[PDB]
Amino acid sequence: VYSYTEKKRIRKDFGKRPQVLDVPYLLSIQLDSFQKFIEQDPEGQYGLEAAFRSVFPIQSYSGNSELQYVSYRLGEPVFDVQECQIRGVTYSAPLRVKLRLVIYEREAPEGTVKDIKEQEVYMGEIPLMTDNGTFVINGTERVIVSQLHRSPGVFFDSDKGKTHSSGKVLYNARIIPYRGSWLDFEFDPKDNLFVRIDRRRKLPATIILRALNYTTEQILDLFFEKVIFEIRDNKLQMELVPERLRGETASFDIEANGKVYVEKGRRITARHIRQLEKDDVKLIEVPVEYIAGKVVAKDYIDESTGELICAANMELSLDLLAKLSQSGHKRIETLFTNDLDHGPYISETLRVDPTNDRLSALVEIYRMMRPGEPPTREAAESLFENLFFSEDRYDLSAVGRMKFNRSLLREEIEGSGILSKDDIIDVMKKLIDIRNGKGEVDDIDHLGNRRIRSVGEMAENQFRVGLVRVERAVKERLSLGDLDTLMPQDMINAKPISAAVKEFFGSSQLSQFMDQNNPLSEITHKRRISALGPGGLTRERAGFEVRDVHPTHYGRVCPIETPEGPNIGLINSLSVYAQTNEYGFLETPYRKVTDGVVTDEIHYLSAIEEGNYVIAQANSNLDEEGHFVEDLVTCRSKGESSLFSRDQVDYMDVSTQQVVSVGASLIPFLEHDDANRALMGANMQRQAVPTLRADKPLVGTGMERAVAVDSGVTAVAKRGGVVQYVDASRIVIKVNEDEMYPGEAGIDIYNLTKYTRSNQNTCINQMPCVSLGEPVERGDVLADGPSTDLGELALGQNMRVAFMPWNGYNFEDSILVSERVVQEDRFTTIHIQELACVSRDTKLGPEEITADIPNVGEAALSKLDESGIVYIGAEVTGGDILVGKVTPKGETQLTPEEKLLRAIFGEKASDVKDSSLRVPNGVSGTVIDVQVFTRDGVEKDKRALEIEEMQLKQAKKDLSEELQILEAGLFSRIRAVLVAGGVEAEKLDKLPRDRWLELGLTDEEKQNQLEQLAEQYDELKHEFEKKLEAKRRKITQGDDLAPGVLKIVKVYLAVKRRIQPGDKMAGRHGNKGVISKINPIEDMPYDENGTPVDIVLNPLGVPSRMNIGQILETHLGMAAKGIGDKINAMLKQQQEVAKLREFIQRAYDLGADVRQKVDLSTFSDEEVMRLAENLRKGMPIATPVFDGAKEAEIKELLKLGDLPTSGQIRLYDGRTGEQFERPVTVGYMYMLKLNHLVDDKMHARSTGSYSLVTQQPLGGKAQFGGQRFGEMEVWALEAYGAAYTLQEMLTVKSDDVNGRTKMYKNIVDGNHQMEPGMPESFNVLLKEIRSLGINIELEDE
Amino acid sequence: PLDGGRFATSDLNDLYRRVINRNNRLKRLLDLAAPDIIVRNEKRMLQEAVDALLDNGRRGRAITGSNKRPLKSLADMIKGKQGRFRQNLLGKRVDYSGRSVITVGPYLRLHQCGLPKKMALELFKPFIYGKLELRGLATTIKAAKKMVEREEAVVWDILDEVIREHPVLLNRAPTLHRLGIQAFEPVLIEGKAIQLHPLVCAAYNADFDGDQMAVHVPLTLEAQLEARALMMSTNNILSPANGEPIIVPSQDVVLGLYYMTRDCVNAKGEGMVLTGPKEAERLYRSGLASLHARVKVRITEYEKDANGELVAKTSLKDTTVGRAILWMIVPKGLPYSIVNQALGKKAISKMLNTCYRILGLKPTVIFADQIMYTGFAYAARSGASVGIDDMVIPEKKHEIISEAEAEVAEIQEQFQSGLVTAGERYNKVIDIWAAANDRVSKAMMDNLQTETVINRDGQEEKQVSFNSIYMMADSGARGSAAQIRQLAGMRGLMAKPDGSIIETPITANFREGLNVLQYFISTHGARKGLADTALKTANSGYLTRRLVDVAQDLVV
Amino acid sequence: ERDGLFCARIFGPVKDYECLCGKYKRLKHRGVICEKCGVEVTQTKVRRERM
RNA sequence: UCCGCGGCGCG
DNA sequence: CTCTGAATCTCTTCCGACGCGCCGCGAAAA
Ligand SMILES: [Mg+2]
Ligand SMILES: [Zn+2]
Repeated sequence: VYSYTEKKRIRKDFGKRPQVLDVPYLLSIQLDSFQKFIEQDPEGQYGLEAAFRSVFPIQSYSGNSELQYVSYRLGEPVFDVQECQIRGVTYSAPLRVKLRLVIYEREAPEGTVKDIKEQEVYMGEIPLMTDNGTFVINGTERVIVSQLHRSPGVFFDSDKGKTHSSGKVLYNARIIPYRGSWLDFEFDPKDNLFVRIDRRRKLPATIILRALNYTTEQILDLFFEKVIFEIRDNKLQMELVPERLRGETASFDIEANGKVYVEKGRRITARHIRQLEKDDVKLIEVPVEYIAGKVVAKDYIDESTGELICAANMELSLDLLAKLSQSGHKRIETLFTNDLDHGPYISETLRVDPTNDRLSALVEIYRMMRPGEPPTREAAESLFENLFFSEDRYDLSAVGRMKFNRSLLREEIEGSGILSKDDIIDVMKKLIDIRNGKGEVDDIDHLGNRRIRSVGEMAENQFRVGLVRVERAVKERLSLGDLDTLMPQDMINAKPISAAVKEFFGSSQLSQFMDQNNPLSEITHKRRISALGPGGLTRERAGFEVRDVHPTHYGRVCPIETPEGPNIGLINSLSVYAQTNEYGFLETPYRKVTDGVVTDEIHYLSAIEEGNYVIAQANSNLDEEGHFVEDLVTCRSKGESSLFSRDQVDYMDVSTQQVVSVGASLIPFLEHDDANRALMGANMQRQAVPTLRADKPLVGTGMERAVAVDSGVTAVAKRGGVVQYVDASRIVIKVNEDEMYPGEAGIDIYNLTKYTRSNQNTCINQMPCVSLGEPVERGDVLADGPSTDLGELALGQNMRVAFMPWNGYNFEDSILVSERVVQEDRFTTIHIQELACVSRDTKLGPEEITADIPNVGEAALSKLDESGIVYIGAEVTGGDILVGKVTPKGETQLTPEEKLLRAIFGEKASDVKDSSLRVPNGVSGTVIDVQVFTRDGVEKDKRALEIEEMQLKQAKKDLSEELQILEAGLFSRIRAVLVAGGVEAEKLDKLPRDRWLELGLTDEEKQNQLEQLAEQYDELKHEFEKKLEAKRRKITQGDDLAPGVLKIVKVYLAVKRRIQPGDKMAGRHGNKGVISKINPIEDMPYDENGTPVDIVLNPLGVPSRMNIGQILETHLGMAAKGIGDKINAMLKQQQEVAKLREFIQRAYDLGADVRQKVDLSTFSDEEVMRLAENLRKGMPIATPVFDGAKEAEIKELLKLGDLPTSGQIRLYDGRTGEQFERPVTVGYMYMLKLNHLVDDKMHARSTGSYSLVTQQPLGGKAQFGGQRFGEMEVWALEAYGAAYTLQEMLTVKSDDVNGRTKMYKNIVDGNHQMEPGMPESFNVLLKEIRSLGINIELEDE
Repeated sequence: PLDGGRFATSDLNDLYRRVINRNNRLKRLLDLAAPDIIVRNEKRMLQEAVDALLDNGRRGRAITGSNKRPLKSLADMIKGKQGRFRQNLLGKRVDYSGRSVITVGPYLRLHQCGLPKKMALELFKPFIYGKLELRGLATTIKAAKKMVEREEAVVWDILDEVIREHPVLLNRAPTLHRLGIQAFEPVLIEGKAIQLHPLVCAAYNADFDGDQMAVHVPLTLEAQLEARALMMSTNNILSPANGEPIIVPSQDVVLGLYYMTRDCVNAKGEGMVLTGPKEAERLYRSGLASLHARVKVRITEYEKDANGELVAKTSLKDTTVGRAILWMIVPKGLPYSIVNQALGKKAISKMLNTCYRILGLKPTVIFADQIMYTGFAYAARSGASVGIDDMVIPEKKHEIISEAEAEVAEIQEQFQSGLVTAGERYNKVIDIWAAANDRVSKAMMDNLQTETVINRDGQEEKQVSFNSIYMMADSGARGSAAQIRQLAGMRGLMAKPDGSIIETPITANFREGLNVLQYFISTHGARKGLADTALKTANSGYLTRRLVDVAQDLVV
Repeated sequence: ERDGLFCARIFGPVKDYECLCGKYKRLKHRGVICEKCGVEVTQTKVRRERM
């Protein structure tokens, strides 16, 4: 079954793959995060309570005073989002925190408290999230783009051999904590191991090992493997493990237990190892030469004198062996090392480190991390311990701990947030293994090592920083102040935390302006995932390795939406079905497979888990219970493509729409065009401009409904029912009988945004789209927004397009457009700019706005009102005055003779100058609104009273309708009670409402109910009274303007823009284009039926772009309108409903085993009439992205509509009249209009203002500045010669004031002679160098 | 100054005030004869303050303001892209400039560009004032500004008068080569977009994708003479990098020429003998004979003698009537044999170069203009267009893919049996897939290139096919073999970003539906190419700047 | 200010051919240093020259 | 109003 | 066994297109 709104216009589908999981709410990634950031939580793993538990309690370091936290509460915001934006302030809520201060007795224990104080401290403001997922911070609308930062943890990466010669690879291990200093271990080409901190100077590694309570020998025991030697009768014996001889050449004999056998000069083959194993050889005897060159493992001390000989790491020799034998050590311990395994690297590091004990290593690290200051025992110890092994400065967050434990294959999934010594030893071990070859590096950009950090986490971190600031503040307060004559609000200070929050939400790089061109822009901006910002990486250093699409991006980041330009790859997008894991990794859904049969259960998998399994994708075909059709099924095993049996698959792709994001999923026929142009088209859809009228796309992808619904552009009825009142401004709905809250009015009201400025200066308007008495279900769209039709996204318009090189007008991607579309206004748009004028307290009187203005013509004044503000509805041109403001000049004293001369000349010598606001040059339009604001206590003029008065009557009529509804409900209850007993319903209806309230029902329980209803009437009366009076207070009150400003005025200028030659015009699939010709309607080609073609595209784009989607769409569109025409004609023929029901039923039934299966037999005749009314010129088609319409079905649709099957029809030239020799593709294309308006970019400067610093002309159209003749053009002129032109450029047209003045006089006089002169910029340079303390001067003067 | 009497402080002022504070404090401190520790600390503080004043940030942490910005010093104002040298001394912003979006002007000649009327008015306002004073209509410059603002009808006439021969320099940002700035003699058009002659769009490296470009006007007589002599597009038709001509017809014009010269074995009016190209024009414009008809016509050609005299000759020869139409616009010195071929971009380039090397510059300019017009005209009359049915899929494809499927399957089994190694199997799988790709590409080209036709006697014949895509690619007008191969045949065996071939072929074509995994594999190369192309520009510009600054001194 | 970084005595007048104290306001006073205030009367261009 | 810095897109 | 020179290592410096367009916002200084 279908809903009423969908029943209005059902979009026919073609999808063959059955759908399982409905598209989730698109805005989750924002809303869920802020929910985690703002709601109460006792456990409080993450959030504001987590911050408070992480800072409070705070105790005086050696006092008997403590400050402990209880709870936090968020107050109701002063204004709603509409009030906030019209006022132009931050939509914030207060943080109310319950706080307790405790003071103990002096006697032990410390818990012997003696006094407590408790209260709720105000703790600044937090910007609150709006239901549509946006912030309102300064009246403006702002959004946060989530950051894809590198996950905290441990990474093992190689340089691949670029740094050193011979391609020798140098390995690095790096530890990234969630906050605090880093830690890197590196291998030098000399195979020595080094450590470094925060990319400071390199150090020997073991010093950090020595930094802890780890002497040399114990470190050796941890790191290496041991070998035992014994000397008896000048004979050397040692123990053996067969695996040790793997890889060693048999240079000497091997003998044991009277048995000698070895392949002298050869390698120890595995046969030798197995022979030794089966022989179970424990010890062998070796010559002196073998032990020569070996390295000892431990220190050895003789008791003959008390001396230490051959300390550990020292390499054995004949003298050492003689000394140890004569001293008496019969047991020798050494370490074992091979070139293939168990490298000697730690031994070399111990041979190279200058340090010898814990103190010396600590001294070294102090000397390394802070040059220029003296070492010192206590300070060095303190900074080391607080830097690494304390939560004060270091914390590997829980996700960091998880990643760490996973990397070093531990079992525990949770642990401490602070590093431990054994962890460092484990990292050393793993790095040594990697260098040995028994391990693998990890890809730095593997998406399992990137983490999506959302709004809540960033705000939490900033708030934590502010909290530690206020923590030191209160610490020193409690430390200094007396304990029993204060109260926490005295100790606290809201300014630091509020400043931190405001700075993060306003100025941070990841809080950019929220662009509001069209709802698709809304969705794609909120779902954008960036790698820039703090802790990320910068644009100018991002190599190609980060930017490339990794194979793990499947179903997690769309390859298509990513922007072109220097930001490519760094700004990804989130796929439709993906969602964020608890740890912040990316999840995607999958369907479990069993016994070669897929099933409807859904799993969510992260990247790393996905790596293990083997999964097949949606291109695979399923039947019956979902059993695989093909024997060998293609899958995505372990990050690579292959095929397997049915029995080997693990999970199946959730749907065909998995890989694509919203923006690219809106493109039809995506699987037919090259990725470059598909990417450009998906990106360029986002720049569509809402037209005055909207029309549905004939060829859609089925996502438009969902995208419009989730996007906040449209009004959605929160409760179903039947519509009670419809108006262009407001809509009133009556809820159902089963939907009302027990004891509720049952009526809901929405106010529609009529005409307001967008964030990008475009137009935001809403249109009611329901009829009177129309049933409404929940979730139904009740007010179409911009670029929306009946709840369907409609960016552009449908136009009749033909492909042919009609003349030179299509030379490179140049579109030639019929005047017919200009006359129909199919592409007109509306733009709204804003202007402001500010009043500030100037000396000798502040600036004043007034009707009177000197040196201005009478007509201009007549445009202004008596207050000095233009009347609403007055057209204005460029340079006209809008707000008449004057400013005192100051003293401006003049001599009596000069004053008399000024009086003789006229009304001159006045101390007041003009400061009125004018239209920007080239701007024109009509005025739609004037907003005024004024500091409290300053008088409000008649005009401001006027706007406030309209506001108050609007509020009063809203609340009056509210009270009439509530009176209707309450008196309906009164009448029902009367009917239930003591019925006087006829008299009650006849009598006025006072008689309804006054009736006493003989003191029954029904009379008690009547009294309760009278009390309800009373309380609602006072409630409405107080709310209305509060509204009067907030309207009448002053404004919190900027300091020094008494009052401001803002005027809104609206203009209507049309298609103009040179304007840009979009077609999805990356078919860019500039409009290059508007032709009279009689010149364009036409078909045999006389219908002209609106747009003539250049065919030459298609073969080189491989945008073969667009041609397909064109053909498909040709079928769609065809059906429409018949339906249209069949409505004009006014024939029977049943036969048209038959026709439309056939049209829907044409799909070959499509899923929709609509049955019109269930539609009442009114429904069919309405559908046909919408279906006139329509027949929309939905083609899923990779489950789209096969060409055969499009041919069948074409033949149903009686169009020629080939899709190419004959045309006639408008001016010549004979047929074009070959048939020409004619069809229907969805074309968009882009924000790059040609009349905005066109600009011409000539003469104007000059920059004060260097006398050069300004830059920028807004300030009427000239173009820039950059160095490229300088060389261009240099090559041609043309030296005179270059000199003219530099000396007159740019810099030399004297020369350019003389030249201007010459040109006015008609003489065109050059007058060269020294550029003033060079003089500037001369002076600047002369400031450096350098003599520079001209020579031979 | 700022609103309300407030001020914004130039960075130098803060550093100077710091130095003044420290110096005055040190002076008053020395006056009081305090112990050496205080004066030494104060004087070292003054030293660091003046260090910041001169070259803030060179040593230690730069002093910063309340905006946590590193304050600019005197030294920082000279060094860098934003410094005085690069930003100001070179590349001074100029008056009398405008910028606008471009639009194809087909009706233009080679050297005149279309200019929006409003831009012309603004740019030439000094000249409008001058001529208005000359004719005495405006008694004062105030009056001139009035009438020029009042757009009195005389003002437009004066504007046409002044621009009669005054060329304008026209640049497209960014200039990459000396052909990036050219001068045109303007004409006035309505609207707000600069009309450009189609030919020079190749030289400017413009693509008419909403790209903007700027206009300047010379002022001195000298500069106007340099413009007309040196920078005029009619000159400098040969690039300085290499002698190859830069004005080369491409895209629509090439398509029109190729479609015009092509022959068809059977056509209306074929076989008839016609006196001359004039009557060929009569025949075709009367619709009595198709463009591709092969006929016998009389032609005449001329050649320079030892003295350069154009000795004439004439005869009857076979010709397609379209090529006969072409012979009208040829200059008087060209030999006929050049036109007698299936014209393509390479051929047309050789043709224009030929007439440049044989005849003077004016014949070549006129010939280029006329070939431009005629190419557009007959391409228009052609109606050549692309349809969904054009990318015909060869029936052999299913067979070839079947064979390759078997070959890979058996090879995989052989690898599973231990007969071959993973790398060896990888290599031979790549080899067999490449062979399959070659087979299918060859078969598809063979099917596309030729069509079956009927002769005068009804007998089966074969000719070069008239399928739209084939003629688009063959002519060289915005296409090549690779793209048409990808249109309907195999897409190939491209590689992962690491360069390894994925060993799983991209099977379907774009007319067919690329499967999800297939397309997602296909996107890796696209992303890599786009990123590389975007990032290369920085290094290319830098390398150019260094090279220019090394070679700027030389002059013959 | 009297002796600041913009001192009229040092870097010249604040307006073309106008003394700081307004004693002289005619072009005939060119090159005259006002006795009352001590500021040379000349073009404001010297504010770009004098260091 | 003309100043400076950061972010975003276009070519 | 010691001294000097030569060579490497360690640190510091410089610098990665350009033209716009758009947007917003400065202050313990007055
Ligand atoms: Mg371009
Ligand atoms: Zn004076």
